[PDB]
Order: sequence, then structure tokens, then C-alpha cells
Amino acid sequence: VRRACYGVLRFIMESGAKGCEVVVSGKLRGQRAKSMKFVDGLMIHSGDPVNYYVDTA
Amino acid sequence: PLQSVQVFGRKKTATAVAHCKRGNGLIKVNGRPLEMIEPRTLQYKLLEPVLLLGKERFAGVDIRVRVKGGGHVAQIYAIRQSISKALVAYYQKYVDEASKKEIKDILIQYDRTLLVADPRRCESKKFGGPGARARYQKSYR
Amino acid sequence: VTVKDVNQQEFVRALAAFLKKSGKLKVPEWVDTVKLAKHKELAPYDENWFYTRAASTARHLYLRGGAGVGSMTKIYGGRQRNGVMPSHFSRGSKSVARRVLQALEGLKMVEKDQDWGRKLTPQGQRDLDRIAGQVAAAKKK
Amino acid sequence: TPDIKLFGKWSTDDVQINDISLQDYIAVKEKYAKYLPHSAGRYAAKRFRKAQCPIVERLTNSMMMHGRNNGKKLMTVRIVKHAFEIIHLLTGENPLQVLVNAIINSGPREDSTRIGRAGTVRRQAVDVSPLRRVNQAIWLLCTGAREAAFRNIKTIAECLADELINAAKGSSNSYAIKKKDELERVAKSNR
Amino acid sequence: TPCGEGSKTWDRFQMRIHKRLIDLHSPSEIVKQITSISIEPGVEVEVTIADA
Amino acid sequence: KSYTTPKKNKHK
Amino acid sequence: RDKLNNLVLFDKATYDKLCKEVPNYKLITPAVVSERLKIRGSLARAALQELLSKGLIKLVSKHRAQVIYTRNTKG
Amino acid sequence: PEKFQHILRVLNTNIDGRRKIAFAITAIKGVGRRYAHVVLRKADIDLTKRAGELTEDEVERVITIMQNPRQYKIPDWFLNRQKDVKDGKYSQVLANGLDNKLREDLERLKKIRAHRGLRHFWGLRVRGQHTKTTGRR
Amino acid sequence: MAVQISKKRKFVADGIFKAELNEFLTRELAEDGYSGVEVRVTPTRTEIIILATRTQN
Amino acid sequence: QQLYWSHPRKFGQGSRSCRVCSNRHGLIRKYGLNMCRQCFRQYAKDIGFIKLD
Amino acid sequence: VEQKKKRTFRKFTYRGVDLDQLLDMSYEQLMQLYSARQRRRLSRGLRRKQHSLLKRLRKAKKEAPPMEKPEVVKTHLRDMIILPEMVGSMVGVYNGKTFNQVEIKPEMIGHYLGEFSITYKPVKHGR
RNA sequence: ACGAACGAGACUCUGGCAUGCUAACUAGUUACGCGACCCCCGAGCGGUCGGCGUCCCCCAACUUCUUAGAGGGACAAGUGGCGUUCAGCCACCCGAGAUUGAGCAAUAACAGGUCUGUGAUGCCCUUAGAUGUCCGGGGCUGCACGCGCGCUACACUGACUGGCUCAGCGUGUGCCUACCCUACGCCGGCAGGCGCGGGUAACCCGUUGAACCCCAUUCGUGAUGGGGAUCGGGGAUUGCAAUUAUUCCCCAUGAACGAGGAAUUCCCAGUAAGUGCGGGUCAUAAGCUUGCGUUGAUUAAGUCCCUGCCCUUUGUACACACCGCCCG
Ligand SMILES: [Zn+2]
Repeated sequence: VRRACYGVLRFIMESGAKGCEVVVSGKLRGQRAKSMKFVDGLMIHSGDPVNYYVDTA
Repeated sequence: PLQSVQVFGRKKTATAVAHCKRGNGLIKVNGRPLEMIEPRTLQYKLLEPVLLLGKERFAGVDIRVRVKGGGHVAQIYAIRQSISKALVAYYQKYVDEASKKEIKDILIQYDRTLLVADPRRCESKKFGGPGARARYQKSYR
Repeated sequence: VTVKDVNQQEFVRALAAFLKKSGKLKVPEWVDTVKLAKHKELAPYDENWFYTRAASTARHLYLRGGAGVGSMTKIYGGRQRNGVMPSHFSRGSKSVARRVLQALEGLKMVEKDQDWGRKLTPQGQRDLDRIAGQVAAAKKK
Repeated sequence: TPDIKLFGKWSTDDVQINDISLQDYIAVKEKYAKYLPHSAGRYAAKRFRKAQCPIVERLTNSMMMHGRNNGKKLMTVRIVKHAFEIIHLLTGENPLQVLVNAIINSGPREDSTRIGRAGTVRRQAVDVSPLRRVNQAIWLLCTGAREAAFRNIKTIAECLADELINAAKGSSNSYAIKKKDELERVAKSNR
Repeated sequence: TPCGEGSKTWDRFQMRIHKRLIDLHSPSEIVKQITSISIEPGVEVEVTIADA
Repeated sequence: KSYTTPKKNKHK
Repeated sequence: RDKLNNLVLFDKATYDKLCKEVPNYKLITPAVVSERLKIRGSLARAALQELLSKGLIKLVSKHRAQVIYTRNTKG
Repeated sequence: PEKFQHILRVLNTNIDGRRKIAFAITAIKGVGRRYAHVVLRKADIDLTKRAGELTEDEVERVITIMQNPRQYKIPDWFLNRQKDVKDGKYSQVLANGLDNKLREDLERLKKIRAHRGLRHFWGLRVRGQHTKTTGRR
Repeated sequence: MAVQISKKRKFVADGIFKAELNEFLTRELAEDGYSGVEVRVTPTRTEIIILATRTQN
Repeated sequence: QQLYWSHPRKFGQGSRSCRVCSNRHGLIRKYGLNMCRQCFRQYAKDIGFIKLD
Repeated sequence: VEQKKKRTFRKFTYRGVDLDQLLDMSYEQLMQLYSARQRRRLSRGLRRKQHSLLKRLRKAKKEAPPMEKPEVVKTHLRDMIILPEMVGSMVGVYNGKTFNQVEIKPEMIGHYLGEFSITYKPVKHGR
């Protein structure tokens, strides 16, 4: 997942970006919960322009 | 035209539109008699300006008002704003400045509260509270 | 004068006087056992009820012609206290006002409005507007 | 600013000060006068404009406390002018000046706060600000007018007019006029 | 609240809709001819003698 | 549903 | 309950005192009668209307809360 | 007026001289304000007056008017007892005929074991009457 | 729809179909990349433009 | 069959199904959707309803 | 209730007609005698659920000698106006869980079976 | 330290200064042609003044008002005071003077809740005597107590009947398959029976001819006509079916209650409260939700003293952090 999310980041920065945040959840071993998160750039959170200025998925 | 004035006025939401008209001098609110909105306690209310703006300036006016909305005294300030709103342009635009001078001053000589009413209104209920600001009580065990 | 310039209440009271003494207006079918818009849980007490109620339906027809049960019982009604319940509105006596309209439509002081209803006759207008000037020139409250 | 100041039953000027220490808080000529008072509480801007808010408007707006009774406001003002008329009839002279002097004579003087010297809750007396004084007088005479027409026969206006009679024109004849001595003697011994 | 709640919550869902109406006295065809500039944005265009 | 231990004869 | 015993119906001696004593002040009200002398309120209404019949007083107020009847040196 | 009468003797039942004619005739078994006004209108007896000075002439009139409504037909839906469980007829009942009839109906239910006739064995309100912590006086 | 209803429920039906087809196409045709769709309604027409990284799907 | 079907379904609140999850714990027919609000907050960006209060 | 002056003269004259003329009566007067709720149940029919019963009711009354009682007919249901001919029977209703036998009394007729047979089965209590 | 963001300001809605802008025969108007109908209505019983939700057929007309697009307010802007005139703050003239409230939506995570919104979902489980399935009756609503969320009040500013004084919220005809918003007269009292009709909605209800403020009226401080249940006797009304009253209506039953001691919430402004009305559930439908809306109040412009965020100094055996270790 990490070496694939690095690729996601690499491809979006190839096509030119200003900030992104990719978060994955789930246990990568056993019984105790884990999640991981990647962030860079500018990523506005509040206000209205999130939905139409980052194309969340 | 150039001979009468038909413009609006209102309290928070109760809206009247008053038309001062050249003629013999008559007053009519709602297309009904002046006092006879009949709060039957505020019989005193809507003749304070009528007897303090100039009985002479209540000699040529044929007031007809078209009204709707809200509550009773709210509509009373609707008409009380509307009639002044019409007569002020009745005096300034069509007519000279000396005729204006008396009633423009009598505006605040009663009160400035009439040219524009409250910038206030009741607003949306906010949930978790039974009104606009209160809150539903916080219980325990 | 116009029937607006008389007091609204005394207009209908003396309308009931005129029609009562003329005896034509429907005399009661049962005086105190009428529930009268069962939001009025109690009863009407004096046999001068139908005179006033029919007179007032006539006056509301003057206010606007061609009315009906749904649109007159709405204003005739009011508030009720509902024991162990809150207050809703469900207008009551329908045939009382219907019999009002019948007892005057056979009397040709209220006439058929277009496509439905009970509209106004020149005869009803003239009679009520004479009684208006009568009452207005007499004393008032 | 009118050519004559009248109620349709008696005059509206001829209001003065009795105990100067309350000047500019009892208000009768702020900027106008009316046929009969009515307001939203528009003077709610600060403490000062409600300090110098008119007295007749003050009492007429204040007399609606016990909940749903501001939900009957026209008839309540009918009551207030009724009570002023009852004073005018029983005791004669103009009820507004008499209520002015009655508020004066039934104003408190001092209030004692809770500052424990070594831990035990004591009291300490500070001079009542004249505005709080006049408001205690009016807004405890209103409390008395409710306690009367609640547990008596007399109606609201009759109770209020009796209180405005016997406040300035009688001693120990008001719930307010006993609150007054209670507060002042508390202030004395609790200095 | 999907299902995880501790208190009362009430969201809202609001929309923007409209009905905007021209009213012209021409035959059924010259209106077709004069009108070709409304099918550039997305707004449902319905031309009828009487109401649609 | 079929809370019961008998559903006597579903057999044809 | 512990009641004022305001006399409940029309009363001979009180009827005389009402008829020739009451319309004399500048304040009159059925409750005023029922707490100055002893009477029920509608009873005071009836004796007050009996004195109004002669017309020994000038009115000031007219309300459901109360009405005020004031002295004209008549009574 | 000057008191014609005092404490009265009605239907073999004593009443309130405290309230007026109608609103003290409501102090009778089977009567209300509504029944009081209706019966007095049917009997043509005064309202503006009071029962404490109302004459036993116009008390016995009223008694004989309420006792047998069918002679005057105050409408039967206005007449409490109706379409009952045995030998149905139409009339109104008052002083202790109500106790007699409510009694008899109650023994019918008590003997027959209806749900209400058993919740009077359980001492509660027939319906719907939550009673877990709620509504027990 | 076939019952000639008001503009309220008509616009609502339009949105109901946008919804009822979005996840259909996403969970049907995602044997490729997936970007989105865009619908619009014109006189005697209704055109839907599908947008994805394989024109051939 | 003499035992199988005798019930046309025209009653109550769960008569007509939520289209997406069809879970019957309370449904609604304001605009004929008959679909949960836990469903509608997920698909109203495609229905047309988007919060702007 | 009711003492018919026993040893003679059955008399359950509800609403003002007699039982010895009401056992052999007609649905019109029966409906105008039954209360508004019974009438309201009857103004949509006593459908097959009770026809399939009444046939067995008559079968039982004929087969079992009147010097005995007719057989116990069991209803899965709880709501039924006691008709004129089912005076004097013994019938076991289903309360939803258990068969409870109910004795037709001549002073039941004109109500619903689910009031004579209830289902909040008498609770045991505690503190 | 510099050059950087996200969270705040920004991103929107709502209410408010708009007497100037933009036009709707599917909206209103209509000021104009009291013209056609109307009364003489009135002093007068005439000229005319007053009132018609009365119409004009429409190929007259405009958006004062009217639903509102853009144009455009407001930024301590000026100045009277303070600072260091730094970023700003109180006030007044221009008045809308900042900021009307509603929204929008972080990083670490709790192991708080979501598998009984799901075919979101891994294990194992039920797998023909089912936890899959259609159905019938009962149960989710049984009462000796405790608690909270709660509607109605404890009556005189009670309030009873009758008049007339006064809207916007929104849904509104078959659906993803069964029942859409209204009005007229004929009957019984209301409930309730009857059929003709407006409408896919500025067309139509509805100029929502909305209540509590209003007033006439009353007996009379009297568990009192109140606060008004309980239960009795019926009437209709949907439904395959209301029986432990699901709802509606009456006669009538007439009760527990006198502003409540144990703890605590809420709001300092069209805001509390009083509060009729809408909308979600439906074959039945609100004391709930959450909005519309009115009549609109007591004092308050300070302070962390009580419960509480953030800051700095700063001790710590605490590293799941004071509900922690901990000692005889
Ligand atoms: Zn769903």
C-alpha cells in the first residue's frame, strides 16, 4: 500500500497538483487495528471550496 | 405620474403600501376607517402623528393603503411607516424644499424610528433548543 | 355612509335587531342544545344567537361575497382547551352556517354567486347600508 | 416634540425630582411623549439608556413578568391606565407624580455582598446605585401587586393603585416598603 | 447519525430549483426558428402553446 | 420464523 | 376552606345600607363593595345596577377587570 | 332579589344554594352545565336570577321537567342512559337511579368476566392506562 | 415519467435517475479506469456523456 | 394454493421497500423515493440535494 | 345479574326486544341493535373466517343432543360479535398462545370475544 | 531564524439601507376610462365626495408593493479620546456602522458507537424439524417502586359563549404499483352519509376571510362554571380485522392540584416565554421532531469567587498520564 500510494502521489504530481491527502485503514497484521496516512502540499479543509476545488474520492 | 405618491412601509414583516393622494383630504388604512383597525386598546396609537404632523398637511392627503402579513401592531407600524415614506417623496420630489422643511424635521420630532423600521426579525429555530437561542435541558441519572 | 365607518360589532348587533323584529330571520330550532362548533365545548345561552350569527355571515359576505362553510367557520372559530390534549383547529358547526345561508338565500338578501356560493343582492346591500347610516348617526360604542 | 402633552385624561409634563440622588434615572422627557406607552424594549442598547429610559414606559413594559402575560399586552396596558385612573380618583392629584414620590420613598439604600473575612460567609454593605434603587422599588412593587391580586380579591389595577396610594401616602403599607427597611438594617449591622 | 449517536442531531437537505418563463405571441414555428440559444447550458426548455 | 422443533411434514 | 363569609345572596339590612350609603365615594367596584361591606360580587353588581338605575353616580371606567363609579354628591 | 328561599329539597337530594340556578343544578347526579341550561330552557325558567332566591315552585317545576324528558323530548342523545345491555329504552336518569343502573351494569360485567370487569378486580383504568411507574394516584 | 407530474417531482425523477445510474456504471463498467458522467435534457432529447479511460468499454 | 398466498401488501410503513437497502426500521415517501436517510445522505449528491443552508 | 326469576323465563332483552324472539331474528334489526362498533365491524362483513366456523357451529348444535351441549369450536382469532344462535354453547378460543375455554353466557351476547379472553396473562408480582 | 501551508480570515445561505436598474395575458397591478353593474349609502335624500376580492373579451398598460437577477452596503471609514498613534478600541455626522444569524469543514486518536441503514465486510455459525420464506393469534403497550425526557395547570391578568379586528412555512393524482392538494350544496348536532366539480401548481385552495392580545358578558375568593381526568351510555370512521378507548363526537361521569423541599438546565435581545399553524411517519396519526409565525419581559455590559478551555513558570518514583504508581 505505501509503495503504491507513493505511485499515486507521483502520478498526480506528474499531471501537476497543489496538495493531496491519501488515507488507508485496515490491519496489515493480526488482531489489533492500524491505519496509515500520507499528506503533502496545500489541502484546505474547512469552507465550501473543498468539494469543487479538491476532487475527493 | 406627478400628482400622488404610492410607496411601501413595514414593521419586521407586516407590509403596507401607502398612497398619499391629492384631493379633499381623507385618511384610510387597509381601505378601511383609520381608527377602526380596532385593537380596542391602542385606539390612542395611530392618531399621534395624525394630530402632530400638521393638521394643515392632513388636509390634502387621500391615504389609501394595501396591506398584508404578520400581526396587528406590526401592521400598525407598517402603515405608520408607509404613510411617512410616501409623503416624504410627496414633499421632496414633486414639491419644493420649504414644503419639505416642516415634515422632514417633524420626522425625528416624533422619532426617526418611522422612516426605516427595525432591521430585526425572528429567525430560524436552532435545534436542541425550543426557540432561537434556548437549549433543551441536559438530563442525568 | 359606508357600512365600514360604523362600528363592526354594532353594525351586526343592530342588523340582528332589524331582522329579529322583522321576525323573518330563522328563529332557533333548539336554543341551548346547539354545540356550535364543538371546539366550543359548552353551549350558547340566549336565543339571540342565530340572529347575530346569520347577520355576521351576511356581513362577511359583504366583506367578500360568495363564501362557504370552510371559509366562514374558520373566522367564526377560535381557541379551545382540550383537557389532556393540546389545541388543534377543526371547525365545527357546518349546517348552522348552511342554514344561515339558506334562510337568507330564500330571502333574496343573499343571492347565488357564479359557479357556487352565496353572493350579495342590491336589496341586501341597500337594507344593510341604510341600517349603517341609522346606527352611525345614533349613539355608538 | 408636541404642542401639548396630554393623556386624553390628564397631563404628561409636570414631572420633577424629589431626592436629587436619583436624577437622570427617573425619565419623563427623554426625547418625546406618546398617547399611551408601548415599546419592544428598544432602549436595550446598554445599561445607560435603560437607566434613563422613560418611567411610564419603564413600568408599562416591566409589568409583564409572570410568563404568558406578555402574551396579553393590550389588556395589561388597559390595566395600567386603569390603575393610574384609580389613583387619580381615590387620592385625587395626578398619579404619575405621586408614583414618582412613592418610588422615591420606597427605594432601597444599600446591598451587602458575601466576602468571608476568615472563611465564614459574611455580608458587606455598598451604596445602592440609584438606578438599581429605583428598579428595586418599581420591580418589587410589581411583585407586591402580583402577590396581592394573586391571593386576594382585588384585580390587577386596583391592587396597583392601592400600592401607589399607600407607598408614599402610608408607612409599612407595601411589600417593597418592608424590603426597604430589611435591606437598610442589614446594611447597617453587616457593614 | 448513521448509527453512532450520543445526542440529538438534525441536518438539512436544501436545493435550488426554478421555473423561468417567456411568453410570446408568435406562431408555433417562428419561435423554433428564433430560438437556438437555450440548448447551450443545461436547463430544460419546453415550448408549448398552452402550459406544458 | 420457524421457532418450533416440529414443522410436521414438509415431505411430499 | 377558610372563607370570608361574604354574604352570598341579597341581604335585608345590607340592602338598606347599600341603597342609601354606597354610591358616595370616588371609588366603586363590586369587589370594593364585597370587601368594604360583605356581599358576593354579582350581588354587588346587582345592587350597583340598582343604584345606577336611579343614577346617583358618574362613570369613569368600563372594563371586565372592573368599573369605577365616582361621586356626584348623589346618593 | 330578596331571598325567596334557602337550602332546598330536590329529587330527594340536597343541592348548592351557593351557585346560581343553572350552575348549582349542575350539582345534581346526571346533570352538567349543559344539561342544566338545556332543561331550564325547555322548562322556560329564569337564568338572570339565582337559585338561592328561586322559589320551590320553580324548583318542583324543574324537577318534574328533568324527571321524565320523553314527555318533553329533550333529545335522547342528550339523555345519558340509552341502548344499554338489557331492555333498552331512551330517557335520562338522575338521582340515585344512576347508582342503581351503574350498579346493575357493574354486576353484569363483574359476573361475566370482561376485561374491564376484571381490571376493576385489579383496581385500575380500563384503557389504555400504562401503569408501570405511570399514572397511579 | 409516464404520469406527467409537476416540475418538483420531475426534477426529482431526473436526479433519481442520475443517482440510479451513477453507481450502476461505476460497479458495472469499471473494468478500466473510471472518471465520471454528465447528463442533460433538451427538447425531444436527453443526452448522457460517459467519461472514462477506455472509450472501447 | 389453499395455504400459500392470501396477503396483498398495502399496509403500514414497511409496505413499500427502500430501493437500495430495503431495511424496514422506518421509511418515508416525501418525493416518492422511499429510501433511507442513511441512504439519501450517501446518494443525494446524485439526486440533486446538496447542503447549502 | 341476571336473575331471570330462575327455574323459568330466559330474559336477556338487550336494547329492548326479547331473547325468545331474538334467537330467531334477522340481521337488519340485529345490526340496528348492536352498538356502533359492532355495527362497524358488520358493515364490512363477517367474512369466511367466521362462515367456516358458523357451519361447524350448526353442525355441532345438531350433532350433540340439546340434552348435552354442542362441541367446543376453536377459533384462531379473538374478535367476533356473539350472534343470536350461539347462545348456550361452550367454545375454546386461542389467546395467541393457549386454548382458553369460554362459556357462552346468555349475558355476553353483543360484544367481542377478545374481551372475555385477554392476553396480558395475569402477571406475578414482586418488589 | 527564513521561505511555507492546513485549522481561523477565505469558501455560501439567510434577514437588513436600494423611493435608481432590470419585466411576466400563467402572477399581481389597473394609479387610469365609480366606464357596466350596486346602494342612495349619508349630511344631503340633487352636482359630486364614500365604499364593490364586481367585470373589463383582450391583439391598453407597469413592476410603487410583488417573487429577485445583477448593480451595489460597511472597511475604525472620518473625527472626539488613548497607545508607541504599530496593528486598533468606545462615541457621533454620512446610518446599514463593524460582526443578523444559519452553514461549510483539520492533524493523533479514543478502542465511545455503527456487522439489528446493507448483498460495507474476514473467521466460524443456521443450511431442510431455518437464524431463508408466506401467514394467523399474542408479545414489543401487563404493575407494589425508582428516573428522566414530557403535555395540562394549580384558577380573578381565571375565564364562558358571540361577534370582528390578522401568513408564511411546504407537501399537492398511480410512484422504484397503490391511492394525490382542495372546494359546493343536500341531511344528522358534531362526528358523520351524499355527488356533481378547480388543479401535475405565482393556474387552484388562500387576498391561507389563522388563535392566543381584542371586547360585551358574567358569579365572586366558594376544589369554586376552575385545573378537568376517571369511568358509564351511545354515534359514526379508515382497515382482513380495534377486543387491554388507536383516533373522532356528544350526554354524562367531575377525580388527583393551591406555583412544589432533595439535585440541575436555559437564555443578557424581535432573544426568553405565550404560542395557532405547517412539514416526517399512514389504511389509522403528534403532548415528538423541526420550521412558519405572532403579543412580545425583570436586571444585567462585569467577573473566574462555582463548575470549565487555553497560556507561561514550575515538582513529579507517574509513561494506559492522579480514576496513576504508591506504602505498613
Ligand atoms: Zn435504505
